[PDB]
Formats: sequence, structure tokens, C-alpha cells
Amino acid sequence: ASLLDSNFVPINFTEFVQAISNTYKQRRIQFYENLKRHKR
Amino acid sequence: LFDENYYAKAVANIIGEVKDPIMYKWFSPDQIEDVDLQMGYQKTVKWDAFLNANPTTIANEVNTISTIGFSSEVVRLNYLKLQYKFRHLKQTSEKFYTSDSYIGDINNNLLPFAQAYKLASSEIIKLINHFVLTGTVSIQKDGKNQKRLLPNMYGLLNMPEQIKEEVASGDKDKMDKIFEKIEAGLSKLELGDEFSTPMMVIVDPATSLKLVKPYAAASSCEKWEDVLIQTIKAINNREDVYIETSNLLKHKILIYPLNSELIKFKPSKYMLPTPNEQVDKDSTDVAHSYIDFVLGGLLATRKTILQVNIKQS
Amino acid sequence: LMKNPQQDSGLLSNSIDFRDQNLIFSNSGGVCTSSKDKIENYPAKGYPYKRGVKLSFGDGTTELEVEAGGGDDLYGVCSDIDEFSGMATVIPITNNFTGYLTLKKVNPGDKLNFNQHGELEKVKSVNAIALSKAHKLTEDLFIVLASVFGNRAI
Amino acid sequence: LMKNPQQDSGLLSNSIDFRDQNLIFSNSGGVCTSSKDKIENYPAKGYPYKRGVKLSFGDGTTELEVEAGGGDDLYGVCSDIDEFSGMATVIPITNNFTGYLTLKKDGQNGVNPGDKLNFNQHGELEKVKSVNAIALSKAHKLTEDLFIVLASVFGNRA
Amino acid sequence: ALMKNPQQDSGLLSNSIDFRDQNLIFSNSGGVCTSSKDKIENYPAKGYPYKRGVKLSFGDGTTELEVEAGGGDDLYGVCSDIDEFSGMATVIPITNNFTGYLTLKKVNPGDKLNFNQHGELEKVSVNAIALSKAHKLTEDLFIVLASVFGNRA
Repeated sequence: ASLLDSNFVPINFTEFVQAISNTYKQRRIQFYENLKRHKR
Repeated sequence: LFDENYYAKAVANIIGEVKDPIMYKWFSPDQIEDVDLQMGYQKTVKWDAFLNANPTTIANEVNTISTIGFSSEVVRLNYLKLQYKFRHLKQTSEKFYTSDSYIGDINNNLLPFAQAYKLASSEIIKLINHFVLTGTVSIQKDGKNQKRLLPNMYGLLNMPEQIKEEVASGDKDKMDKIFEKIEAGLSKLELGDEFSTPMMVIVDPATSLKLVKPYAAASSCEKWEDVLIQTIKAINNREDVYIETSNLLKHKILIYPLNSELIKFKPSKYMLPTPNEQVDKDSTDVAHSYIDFVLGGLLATRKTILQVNIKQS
Repeated sequence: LMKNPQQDSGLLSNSIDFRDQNLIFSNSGGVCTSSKDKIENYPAKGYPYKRGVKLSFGDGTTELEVEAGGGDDLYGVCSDIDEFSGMATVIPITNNFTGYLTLKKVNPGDKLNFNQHGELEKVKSVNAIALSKAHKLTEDLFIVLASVFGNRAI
Repeated sequence: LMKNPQQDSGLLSNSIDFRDQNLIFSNSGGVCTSSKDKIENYPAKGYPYKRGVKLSFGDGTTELEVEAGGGDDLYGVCSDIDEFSGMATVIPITNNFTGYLTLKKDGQNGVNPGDKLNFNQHGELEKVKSVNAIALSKAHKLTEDLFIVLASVFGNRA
Repeated sequence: ALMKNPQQDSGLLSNSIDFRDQNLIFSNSGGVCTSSKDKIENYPAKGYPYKRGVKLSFGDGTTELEVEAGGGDDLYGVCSDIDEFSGMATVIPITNNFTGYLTLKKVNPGDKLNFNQHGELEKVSVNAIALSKAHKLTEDLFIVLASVFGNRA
């Protein structure tokens, strides 16, 4: 239930907003996964 | 829904072009936990114990004994919902405004819905980043005419009951005095049990440029930044010390740990910009759209953040 | 005005230290309490918390209540209030008490007496001695550790 | 002093009759409302509920607010308050309004339908100069000091 | 010189990094706060009444009425936008309240402002209340945030 999923088809605007929220959460998770802070 | 509504499809197809907020660098992955609430408040309860007097010597017969007292504390986090409206061109009218290399009325400052939404979302994300960092909402560079906000809504820079140090105006360029103030604040810091955690320092570009100078007869292979890192490693059990630069801050240094137990960000699951279903339509080619975003949700323990302000004349 | 502050705190408390963590208004009871203490409960007329109380009589339709007072009408010292029932816990003046009480807006070993508002003040007819200095909780709220042991002789 | 009574009630309400069941202080908005009305929201200083509002300017650090007032400074009429956010709903004086508003506790018995009304310094309606307000009913007493009245405000007068 | 969009091109690309104090420009058309129930009317423009109070001007009778910059007892509305190709000025009537940046005569929040003969606001009939201090965009161009609430003595 995310906008990143191509197969996702929103039935209504509430589902679309929930997909937006899930996409934001997945984006922040991916950003934290890919983040590498510079030590020293 | 996508077939019936063009705007939702455009938002879905252009949402990926919006950059991630810069607030994420200031917090650890575990420190952020989303909550399901648009407007309202959340509450938590903590219990503390204290000693009322010196202990009582149990000699012979005695009935009056010293007592140990207890106290409850209720902590509330408030959330607020805000909205913005922006004008754009109706989808059916874009063919009459397409040009050789652009779409939109340049003379009247009109844009397609997708580009207008992207720009508005970027501006709103900048505003949210500023709010998260500074604890205030304003559009003036001076910082006046601020929007009146609800209580229990604070940021990292305006958090109460924290360690605050002030570097004098006459010592604005004296890195030795600045470091003395930083050391005093670090000593006044109270981490306690949660000490073996990474630490985070956020500085302005001028402070960073002062830091990157060699430590002072000047030393070799030792910079002020390295000295500061060693000093913070002394108090965080030799844990990682991260240093970041933010243009939002001005002559300010912010030092705080990255442990979820001490500081936690519980933002709403709708904090980031979200389009509204209401779209104003008229007989003309100009339409209006709305974007919603939620602010609030930063919780911190007291006496765990050091804020150094270098007074500038 | 309230034993527990009405406004919810914005931040969590730091509990790594153990010194000077008892100078709060919600510290009900006494610092030194005996198991053989006589404790009563009365209907409260106002906010007599941590103040000297006196018997107040109405028109006879309802029972008597206790209100902040002193002088020649002192009946005891209030140490706790149950807000839901409006009940004031009272330790009679015949029983000695040691704890933090509201001070009028002082060095240890000074003689103290209750005023018309049920607040301690520097000196007559009440045996009260301050055991510490004034602790300022608010711009108008001051507390002091004192021991009250019966009444004196005029 | 609040949109909803602070003290709770010990009794259930009787939903049998349908007449004279609207003379309550919780009745927000107007009796007659148009779908094309302009509605604003502002930060509220004090409790300007059911009272004429004027713009209040602070030192400059914070934005402007609305406070109970009238006379030459009358900006509009407050019809609702959200207490959690401290938000006052305002209908501008340029927009027609018809509803229940607070009346001054002086000469309220003399207030009769068809009487001209004007806002005072406290945002209370009083019997009459610069604001066109006409009372459409008589004073209804909700509390020993609280009186409401049905009135229509249709802009400023010459 | 005074048009909404400058004719002179910009030498350099703008730096789109900051988000503060980026709206006090002369190209900012409309109002800072706008409702969907606002009444706006396009009228033929006589001169350049953009961001100025407008008054109705009647010709000999061959052509229709138009709007020209002015104030006083003849004030009819406030011009919030202009289309140069059609010479059409969008006017919000005095019967409708407006909040936005308007031209000020060459002033602190809370001051009372009235329109002059040239359609410029000036300190004191009161027509608006200043919400900010005068902001200078040119040696003679001064704007100010104002809230128009009709006419009242």
C-alpha cells in the first residue's frame, strides 16, 4: 500500500493518502539504510 | 481513482521528485517513531523518588523515622495541523499555454499543477525543517511576526531546562574562549545512565570554519575539531561524535546525544505535505489546490542539551 | 493553588541525581513521620494546603469545615489534600509536626508563628521553629522546613 | 464564559419538545447561514465568543490577534471558538451576519425587536451610530450576568 | 518602470535555497490570505492602477466605463492584478474585505490608512489598517501590508 508499488491502485483518496504516508515512511527507512556518516 | 482524478495521478507520479527532509540527519533511525494523529495531544507518565531527610539511626526505641517521598509527572505532546493554498492552471487549459521549452503563463506567473505542487511541497518541507530545528514558525528573516503556537511544542534550539552558554561579544572570534564555554556546558551536561551513546553537534558555517583551524604556538596534526571530538568522547564513553553544519543556525552550537531514551521524535504520520481533495474550479483557467502538514512531536529529557550562543556585538 | 500542577510538564524529568530533589510543593506529609501520629480529615474551605487551619462554622445546615487561619483560632496544620473529595488531612496542634510549610513573603533557629492567612512568619502563642531558610518555588510561593510542637504560654 | 459548560451535568436531557430548544450559549454560528459566506480564523486574546472583535497588535515578535471590542475599531463578529487551538472564527463586518450575540447587562428589558444596536468597548451589543445592527428579538437571560439577543449586522453606516 | 513584471531581463539565475523574505516583491499579485468566496471583477484599465485603489471613470458614452487610479469619496475598489495584453485590471470591490500588499505614499502596524487621489495609501474616513511597516522596493515605490474593511468614519 505505497506509491512506490507500481501494482498499487488507489480505490479512494483515503487509500491514496495512506499510500503517500507509507511511501514517506519507506523513503525515510531507505535513507537511513543508505546513510553513512563521516567519522572524524 | 487515478482515471477519474488527474491531480491525484500527477501527485503520485511527481511525489518521487521531492527531496528528503534534512531533519533526518539530526536524528538516529531509532529516535524517530511515527504516530497516527492529525491534531490533538498525547500523554505519558513518569514516576520519581526523593529523600526527604537524613537517615534515622536505629538505636534503642524510636518511632519517628525519616521518609522517602514520591512524585508523578505527566508529559504532554501537542500536535497542530496547518494548510496552504496555491494557484495553478486547469489540466484542460495546458494545451493553450504549452510553449517551445516551457508550459505556463510567464507574464502572469502561472504554472502546471505538477510543478506548482512540487515547488510548494519543497517550500513547505523547508519550513518544517526550520520549525524542527528552531522551535519557531516564521517567514521573516529577522524572526518576528511568528505564528502563535500551542504549548508543549518545542524544538531543539528553544527547549527549556537545558544547558545554555553564552560566548561574549568581545570573544566572538576567540576559539579558545568558545571552547572554554563549550567545555563548561559539557561539564554541566547530565547524561547519567545513558552515556554510552553517540553524540551530535550542529554548528553554523562560521563556527565550522573556526573549528577546522589547527589547535593553538599552533599545534601539528591537532585541530580544534579534533580537540572537541576528544572532549565529547571523554563524556560519551568514547562513542561516535558526529558534526554537521546547518545554514539555519546563526552563531549557535547545538550538542545533544542520539539516544532514543533521552530525546525522541514522535511526529505524526501526516507531518510531511499531503494534497487535499478539495480543488477550487471556476469558468476561467485558474484553479486552486491545498496542501496539509502536521507540526509537533519532539520530546527531550531536561538538562541533556547544550546550546552555545556566540554573541555578535 | 493546586497540590499537583494543572499544566502538564513539557519535558521528562532527570533522575540521575539524588540531592536537593525534595523542594517541591507536591511533597505531602512530613519529612519525619511517626507510626503513632493522630491524623484527621475535614471538609476543606478553600485551599488550606500546607497551611495552618482553623475551624469554620456555617449556618448549621451543613457540617463544619477547616479554612486557612491562625492566631488564637489555630486548630492544626494541613499536610495533604484529596482533590476529588475536597478532603483536607489535618494534624492537630496537640501533636507535633515537622515538615515544609508555606512562609509569608529567615534563618534557621528563628521563631515562627502562624498569621491570619495560615502562613508562617517571623515573631507569641505557637511553638514553631524554622529548621532551614526560605525556598522560593514561585515569585509569591515560599516554603520553609519548620517544627511545630504544641502552643506556648502568654 | 465558555462555549460548553465547564461543570458537568447530573441529569439527562429530555428530547421530547421541539420548541425553544435553541436558546443556549453553545449555539455557534448563525441561525441563517449562506454557503457563500467568507469565514476567517485568528488567534484569540481572551474569550471573544459571541462578541464583536477588533485587531490587537503586540510587540512584533508574534502575529496579530483578535480581542473583544467595538466602536471605531470593530473588525468583525466572532461566532465560534476552538478551545484546544485557541482559534477564533471571525465573520468580517463586510459580510452579513444574523445570529445570537451577547447583550449589555443594562437596559436589557428595554431591548425590543426593531431596535437599533451598536457594539461597545467590550464587544457587547447595546441600544443606541456607526454599525448597522438591528435586534430581531428580546433579551434571553442564560445566567445572572449573561444575556443573549438575536440580531442582524449588515455593515457599517454613514 | 512600474509594471508587475520587469521588462529588463535578469543577468543571473536566482539562488533558490532560502525561504524567508522572498515574497516582498512587486510581482506578488493577489493577497496573502484569499478565500474561495471572494468577488473579483475585470475592468478596462485606464493607465496603470495595479496595487492601487481604483475609481470608476465614465467617458463621453461611446465606450464603456473603465477604472482609473484614485481614492477618496470616489473609491470603488482595490486593483489586485492586471493583464497587460488585454489591459484588464482585476478589482475587488470595496464591499469585499481584502488583505495584501498595496502601494503606500512616499507607518507602523496599527496605523489607519486612507486612499489618496493617486490610489496610494496614506496615514489619516478610514479604509485600511496597516499590518506592517513600509517596505521600499524603489526610490519612490513603497509597499505595505494592509487590511481593507470598507469605509467607516
